Amino acid sequence: TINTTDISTLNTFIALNLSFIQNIDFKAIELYSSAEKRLASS
Amino acid sequence: AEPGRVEATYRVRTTVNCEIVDMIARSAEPYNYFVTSLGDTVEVSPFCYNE
Repeated sequence: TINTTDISTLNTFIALNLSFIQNIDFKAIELYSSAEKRLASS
Repeated sequence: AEPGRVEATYRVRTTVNCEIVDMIARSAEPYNYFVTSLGDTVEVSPFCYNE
């Protein structure tokens, strides 16, 4: 009598191995700073 | 001068002044006219008679 764990066990799984996607933080941008905006005025 | 002397009507004193100032002027992108820091306005191109 021996344990069943010692016996080699084969597996049949065609693993999907997918790949999710998330967590893309969106920085806020501005083309012109305030300095040139003030300088924009005569 | 303003003498303020004893006259019936008024004095007639007068003076003149030559004023020479330096200031800063700004123009837009088309550069066809511009303005000065003193506030005076003008409708001529700052670029002219220079190529």
